[PDB]
Amino acid sequence: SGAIYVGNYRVVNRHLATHNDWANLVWEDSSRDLLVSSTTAQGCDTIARCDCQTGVYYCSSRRKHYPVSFSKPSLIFVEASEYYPARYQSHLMLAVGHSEPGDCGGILRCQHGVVGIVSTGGNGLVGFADVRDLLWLDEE
Ligand SMILES: Cc1noc(C)c1C[C@@H](C)C(=O)N(C)C
Ligand SMILES: [Zn+2]
Repeated sequence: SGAIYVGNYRVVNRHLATHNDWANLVWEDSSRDLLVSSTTAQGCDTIARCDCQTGVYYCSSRRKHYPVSFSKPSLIFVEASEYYPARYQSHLMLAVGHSEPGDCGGILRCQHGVVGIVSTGGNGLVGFADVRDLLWLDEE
């Protein structure tokens, strides 16, 4: 589990979005595994605006933050997980590391701020849903 809290937005994995998220929906994209809802209180996070390929991510199933190198966001085939069938996921970055289903929502961060959240795992990789192209998160 986990979210990004930027401005008056809450960014979550689409598959973990709550009824309250859907009732306060700003934007959602199944192909990216992302959903954004509106918040009453302002959040503590800053979104990275950059093309970094190194950062640190939180792994809940290890209680640890790991430094990783990761691929630029692309269209990637993802094998079946407990929460999605085998399918293409867009705007996905991969790194070598540990990820189980419950690790979804852990932040990946670089020197510029939050890059994305954990969205995929298995076979020794961790996949992250990018948010650095969602420039509208920084206003309004
Ligand atoms: C799909 C997809 N996933 O992440 C990105 C980025 C895209 C959309 C578009 C920018 C694209 O296809 N590129 C450059 C790979
Ligand atoms: Zn960066």
